[PDB]
Amino acid sequence: SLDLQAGLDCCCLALQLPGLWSVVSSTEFVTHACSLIHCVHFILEAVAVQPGEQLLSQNPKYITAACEMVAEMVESLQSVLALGHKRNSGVPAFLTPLLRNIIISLARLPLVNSYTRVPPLVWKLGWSPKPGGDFGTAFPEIPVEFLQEKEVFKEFIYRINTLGWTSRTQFEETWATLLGVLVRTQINVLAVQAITSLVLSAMTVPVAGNPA
Amino acid sequence: YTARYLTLGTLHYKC
Amino acid sequence: XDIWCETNKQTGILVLC
Amino acid sequence: YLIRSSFNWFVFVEVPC
Amino acid sequence: LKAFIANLKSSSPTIRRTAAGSAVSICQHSRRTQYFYSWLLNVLLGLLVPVEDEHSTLLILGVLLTLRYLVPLLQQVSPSAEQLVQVYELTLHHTQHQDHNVVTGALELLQQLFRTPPPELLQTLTAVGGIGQLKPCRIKGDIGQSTDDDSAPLVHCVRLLSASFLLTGGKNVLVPDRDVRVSVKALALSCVGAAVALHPESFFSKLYKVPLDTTEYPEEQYVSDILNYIDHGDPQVRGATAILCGTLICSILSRSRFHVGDWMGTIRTLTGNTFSLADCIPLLRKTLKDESSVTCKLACTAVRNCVMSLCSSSYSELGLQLIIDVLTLRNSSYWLVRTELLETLAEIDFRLVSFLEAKAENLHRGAHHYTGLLKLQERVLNNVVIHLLGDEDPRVRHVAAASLIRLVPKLFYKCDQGQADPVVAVARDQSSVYLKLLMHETRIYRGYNLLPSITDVTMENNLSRVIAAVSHELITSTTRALTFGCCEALCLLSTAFPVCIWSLGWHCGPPLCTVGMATMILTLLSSAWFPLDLSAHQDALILAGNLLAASAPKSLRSEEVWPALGDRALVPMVEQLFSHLLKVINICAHVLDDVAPGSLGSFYHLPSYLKLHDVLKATHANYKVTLDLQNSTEKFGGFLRSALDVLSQILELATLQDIGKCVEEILGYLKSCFSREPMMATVCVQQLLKTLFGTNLASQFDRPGLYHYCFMAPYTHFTQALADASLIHNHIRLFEPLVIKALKQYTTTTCVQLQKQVLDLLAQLVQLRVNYCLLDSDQVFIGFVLKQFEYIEVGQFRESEAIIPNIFFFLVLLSYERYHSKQIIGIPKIIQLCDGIMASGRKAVTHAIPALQPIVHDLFVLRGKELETQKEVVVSMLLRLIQYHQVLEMFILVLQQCHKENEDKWKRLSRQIADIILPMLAKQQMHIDSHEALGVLNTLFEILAPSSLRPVDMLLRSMFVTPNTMASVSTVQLWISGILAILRVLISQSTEDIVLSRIQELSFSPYLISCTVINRLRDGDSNLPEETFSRFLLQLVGILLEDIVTKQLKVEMSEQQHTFYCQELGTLLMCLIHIFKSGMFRRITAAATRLFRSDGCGGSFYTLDSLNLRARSMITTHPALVLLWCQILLLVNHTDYRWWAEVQQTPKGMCNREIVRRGALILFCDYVCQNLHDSEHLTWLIVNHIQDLISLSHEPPVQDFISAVHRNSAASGLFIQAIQSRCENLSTPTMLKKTLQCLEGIHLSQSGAVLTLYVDRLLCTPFRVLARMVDILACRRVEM
Amino acid sequence: GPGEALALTEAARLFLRQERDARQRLVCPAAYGEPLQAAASALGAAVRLHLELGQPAAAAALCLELAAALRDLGQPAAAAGHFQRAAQLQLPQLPLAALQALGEAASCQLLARDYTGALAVFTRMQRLAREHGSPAALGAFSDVLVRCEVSRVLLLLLLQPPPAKLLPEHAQTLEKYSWEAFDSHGQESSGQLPEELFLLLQSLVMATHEKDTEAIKSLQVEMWPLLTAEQNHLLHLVLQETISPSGQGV
Repeated sequence: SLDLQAGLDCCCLALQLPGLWSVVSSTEFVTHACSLIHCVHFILEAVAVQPGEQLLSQNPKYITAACEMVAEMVESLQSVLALGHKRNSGVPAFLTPLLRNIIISLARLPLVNSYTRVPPLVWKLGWSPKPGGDFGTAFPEIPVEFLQEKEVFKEFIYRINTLGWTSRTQFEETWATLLGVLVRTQINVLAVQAITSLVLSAMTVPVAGNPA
Repeated sequence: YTARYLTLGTLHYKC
Repeated sequence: XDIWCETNKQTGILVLC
Repeated sequence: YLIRSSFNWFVFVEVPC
Repeated sequence: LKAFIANLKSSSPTIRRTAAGSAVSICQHSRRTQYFYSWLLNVLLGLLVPVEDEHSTLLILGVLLTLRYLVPLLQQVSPSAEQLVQVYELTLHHTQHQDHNVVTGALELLQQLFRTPPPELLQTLTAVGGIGQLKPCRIKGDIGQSTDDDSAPLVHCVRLLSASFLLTGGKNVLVPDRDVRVSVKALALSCVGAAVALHPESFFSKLYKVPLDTTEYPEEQYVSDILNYIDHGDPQVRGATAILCGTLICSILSRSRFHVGDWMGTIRTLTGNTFSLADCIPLLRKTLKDESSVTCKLACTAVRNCVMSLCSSSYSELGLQLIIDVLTLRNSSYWLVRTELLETLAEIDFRLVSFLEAKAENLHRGAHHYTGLLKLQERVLNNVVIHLLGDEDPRVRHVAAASLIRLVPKLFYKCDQGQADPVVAVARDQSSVYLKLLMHETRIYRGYNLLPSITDVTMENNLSRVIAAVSHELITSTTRALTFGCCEALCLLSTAFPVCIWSLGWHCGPPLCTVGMATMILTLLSSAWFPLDLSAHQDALILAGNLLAASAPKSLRSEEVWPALGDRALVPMVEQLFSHLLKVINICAHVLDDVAPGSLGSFYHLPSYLKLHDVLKATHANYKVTLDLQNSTEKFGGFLRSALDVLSQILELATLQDIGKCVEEILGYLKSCFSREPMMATVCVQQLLKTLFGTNLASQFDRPGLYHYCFMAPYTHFTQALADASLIHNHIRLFEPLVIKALKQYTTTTCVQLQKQVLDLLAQLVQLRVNYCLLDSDQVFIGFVLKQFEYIEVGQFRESEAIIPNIFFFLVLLSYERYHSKQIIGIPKIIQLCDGIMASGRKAVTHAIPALQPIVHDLFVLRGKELETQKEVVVSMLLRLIQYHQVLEMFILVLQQCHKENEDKWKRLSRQIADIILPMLAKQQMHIDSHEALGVLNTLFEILAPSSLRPVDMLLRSMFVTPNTMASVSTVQLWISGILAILRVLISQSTEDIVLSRIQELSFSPYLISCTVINRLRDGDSNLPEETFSRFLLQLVGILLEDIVTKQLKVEMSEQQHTFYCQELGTLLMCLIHIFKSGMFRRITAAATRLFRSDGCGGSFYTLDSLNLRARSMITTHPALVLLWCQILLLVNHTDYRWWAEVQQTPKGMCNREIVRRGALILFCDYVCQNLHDSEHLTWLIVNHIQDLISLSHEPPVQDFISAVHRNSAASGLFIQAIQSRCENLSTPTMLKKTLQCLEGIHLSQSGAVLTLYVDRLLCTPFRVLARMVDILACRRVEM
Repeated sequence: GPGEALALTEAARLFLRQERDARQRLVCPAAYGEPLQAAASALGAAVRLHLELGQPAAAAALCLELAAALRDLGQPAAAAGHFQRAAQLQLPQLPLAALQALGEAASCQLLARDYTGALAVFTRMQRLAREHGSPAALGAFSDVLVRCEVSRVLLLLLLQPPPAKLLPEHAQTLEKYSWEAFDSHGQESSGQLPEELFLLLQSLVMATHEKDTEAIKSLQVEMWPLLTAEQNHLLHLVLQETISPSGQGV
């Protein structure tokens, strides 16, 4: 247990420091970033998930696997990695805050961040743009016509609040997205709460917009 | 095709 | 319906002993 | 051997052997 | 029937369906049911039997459908095998018809022929030459014929179905869906599955008996290519292929006795099949993950058919893999997949799963290297079964509650007092049925129990944990559905495990017999929403009444309200329930009378009860305008019934000062409720009389292990039994209207359950001293009851089995003294009614025996030349029925009563009974093919005067007999049952020299049941006394072993017959153990020791090696019987390693093999302790079995063996050397602990050797508690 | 009366669903708990009402619902207080329900790092389980005793109370896993625990007597499959406080 803790303390702390972050958030380190994602998902399932259960209720195929693993882990922060929740009872409490902080930080990598921001219900509605960037994974931001779906908007709000924003460009893009929902009372209330959360996220002290 | 039975006879089917 | 009705006989009374 | 310290239940002390 | 057969040619499918249904139904409800089935089968085959003539397609469909409705009624003059093979042959013919609507009708008929096979057809279709011993066609070669001699008809049938509909003759090719429709492909796959269930080797056939041309077909195709339909586009075809896998897996594991590699090896040499049993499991696994819910439901049904036989086999890991892979289906959208999972999980024995889980290592890891355990029981119990009590569908909750009750007996938990490990838990289960002893020997309401219950601790512990889990979910319930499901589950649990019997399972703490969670259930019926669900509400009332009834014999006394309650903490609970019951019964009284609402039952001022009135008014309003008179689930009647039942239960705690202010209000309610529920209202009137007359409970009060379960406890219980074998009322006028309603209702109804209750009411009224001659004004009701016997005798009174015993009890009471105006009926007349129903009616065990039981109990316990004459007439009536065990129980009573009143009458009657019984036993005329009947006969022989059995000649001439045949199981069982009954008399009431002298003076031959006699009797073709006796018993062992091993499981015998063979063998082997182990039969023991060493006198008798080949085959299937055989082998000194190295699995899984492996080593340890003068068996156990001796070192005989090793210097030296050559397997914490507990006492002359082992091997471990124990033992050895 | 109580449960659960949306489903940084303050005030009036209506088991249900909410919403200290209020209201009438509530309070004190408080709740449970469930216990109470035994031993190895706070019940529990004299084996099991788990606990308690940290590290990986995840957290804290002691400022 001290050795799981030593490896995961290092992963957690190295991703919190901007000079180590900017090494792993780069093209030269894509296979290293994919290993961090594979290893964390593997350690999490080997501890938390019994045989016959599930965690929830062109580019090399390891790249696509990394996007799916981080999206599933960011979903698990509601349920399996929510400290003291009824589905956390298989995770020992010393691994929970490390795995939370690691998962939020891995979801901010350029490699996976565009994918992870998409609510999983929009892939089920059949949205399928061709990605294109340094890694072959840069999706667009979600079309505002999907954010009229109350569930898709709550699921989008969860992901932007959980991950924060990685740049001024991303803050301005989520600002433009949320304003586009104001121009039904329930989506107005959700957008008023979402825009409040967004602007208040600029007030976080060491690094603005980084919840980790 | 041809079959044979005990209580029925020997019978023929058109292949 | 019953046989008391059907044969025009009165029904009984209960008493101890 | 070791023996229990009398001043603390969790502490043990050596005795000559 | 002629009027409906005429419609079987109609163009309308509806007219044909009405005709087919009406025809079989008229036969089914006729008097001569078997004659009319034969007549209908004559007409139906007559309509098609000149098969060369082209018949109308409409008539073919009408006749095939009528046969399909008829064949379940043939499952049981009578239908003959020749007539039944004509149905089968005619079915095979119509599968080749041009019109595939006739092919559908023929495959549907064939599916009923295989789902419910008539027994003569079943024997024929599985026998090795069975029939031969009496758009266009796709068949492109020789598939054999139905009349062949070389193979069973089902081999041809599976080839025909396969070649017509599934296989082209070309390897791995599916037949097009345009050539044969998917409905026909699904029917054909399922007909093959139903054939494979009867005869598995039909699946392994090469499709064609002679090859097709080798230019078009370069490889031969096997029938097993039908498993390629698992990847087909249609859901029902994939699912039917998964069902085929499940049936195939199950059947191979039943037809082989889990000896799969031997059976598959034979089939592989005959056929050339490279196919494996393991190949089916990935087909089940992929189909549980199907995209279609209908395929998924069928893959779940396939796992329900094979999971437990996989767990019992050499493929038991694949059994665990299937249990894991079904758990994901708890999350299914389809309710029929959820209920199939719940029914699947309810089949699983978690003791066997716990054994398999403990042996598994890598299986705990799954696909993803998981850390921790599978915890399958905890996940099934909590995450599936109790989780689905919260399901929004009531149908899933109902199934989950039933599945939970089936699971309580099957749960395993660590640290249980009754079973320390799951191998002991499985062993005690398997021993419990086959080693059951042969033994025998004002009414309180249900849910009360005054006597000490002697409950099983393991079952109380399992129940305690289940009730705690269901009560936790009820407390923390955030959803209405989960509250309802937990109340249904607790209500049903309180029925299947009554609270008054299982008081420690139901203990939450409150009275420190129990009241469980009664306050928690009472909170629900005061809440604002829960009372308005009538199903959950009636479940709460039943559960509340059961929990408050279970306090009684510790809560009863001897304050002014509820005086009988001494535990005054329960009075609030009882007053709450009782006032609730009177309010809800008054709501029903208002709704049934249509009187609008506006003192304990008064409710017009309570909003919660006014809502309940409007729910119940609405439920009754739908009943008023409908006519479903058989519907048992009608919620108003169901609710009212449960309220009257729970009121009837709580009235056992009441006395006249509780009810006396209140009875006229209750009778007013019952007067309104009577027309809707007359029977439960009559039960309430009876309890309300028991409270007025002081006749109710409130007014009439004042370490075990494998050696233990497999041998020592059965043996001790048997030997002890053989040793014991040698020894104010002005209120009555309030009830008058309701009694007159009950009397009137008896004369109009046909409900035998109402009539039974009105007779119980009148019987209670004459016991309570009511004047019958004023109640029945002119003998009108008794006249009507006597008129009912005319219809009961002639067989015109439908369910008369239920009414007979209550009429006879009522007539017996009404005969007493010369009370009232005159004696209404006499015992001479009651005897004439009973001899009337006995003369020529239907079966004695349902008609004449229930009539006798009241009369015998009165005249011999409770009721002088007229009386003694009538008693002698009852004995002549009993002797006319003596073949039935229920009248042997009546003879036990008359013998026990005459033994106390007059010994010379008891001697005379006991001689008269023994002189009738022993000829009947000799001729198999006694109905003793049952464990209960054999136990009753065993008890009668203890209760007869011992002078009746005194010269043993009559016992010997009844025992040393052959049956008329050995071709039928019923005959063999009756014969062996009579022998076991007589053998028990000889070994308990007589002595060896008495029996052996009378055997020699009557010249019995050992050749009485030689192998030549046995073999001819199986075809149906009807010098010391100790050697004669030992040959007879040792031949019966071979007969039982052959019938248990060889006889096919469902074809040749019933499941009840299979267990009775095993119970007969268990009884026989327990006798042989008492003969050889007691020392009281020394000549018979010496003779048996000679016989077990002999050749078979040539071919004349079973040899020891042939008896062992059958007993070795039973290891995988009957481990409790095999351990009794091991015990006999040691008692006759058979110590050859050709047996012992096999049963002990000596080196050079299956749970039943482990039970035999451990039990055999324990029994061999118990032998060598009696043989310490012999060195070889001491050495052999140590050298070959050191690990097993250490693991089993807690069993008393193995403990005694280890203490014998400590007393011997050379043996202690070998023990250390054997530990030194296995210490790497002993390094586990529990095994190192057991090893050091063995080494502590090792012999003083070996102290340098054991000390060398400590420092070299055992002192260096992370287990500090053990390294300290090694240090201490090592210090003691240097001090020594 | 019961209808007013029902309506207050629904009106409390409304604010509590509203709190769960903001806190758990949206993870809103601006989610200061105005709905939670409204839910706790609503149930405060409703618990007063159910206790004036004299039905403690119906007040304890509200306390369990609020305790579970405060735990899910990341406030385990406030949850542990409401679980102990539920337990106290159940205990005169439903001893198993009270043990279940105290078990959740002990889990909440462990989440809140209140290990001396968790130790005291497990001791209260092990007493009540012997008092109502009995020396062999009935199966439901036996599973509670087995939890309390293993949890108390690891908490006592973590905290190591001075002679002033080694209560008779702590000393009595620990001596089963310990040696009385220089030639004693240590005590044999009463059959409370599986033999393998009992031998590993005795080995752990003995490895902490003789300061064998390599043995504690070996016993930590060996016990991992046998423990609940909560107990694996306790055993992690024993190995952590063994290698890096708290209270030194380093």
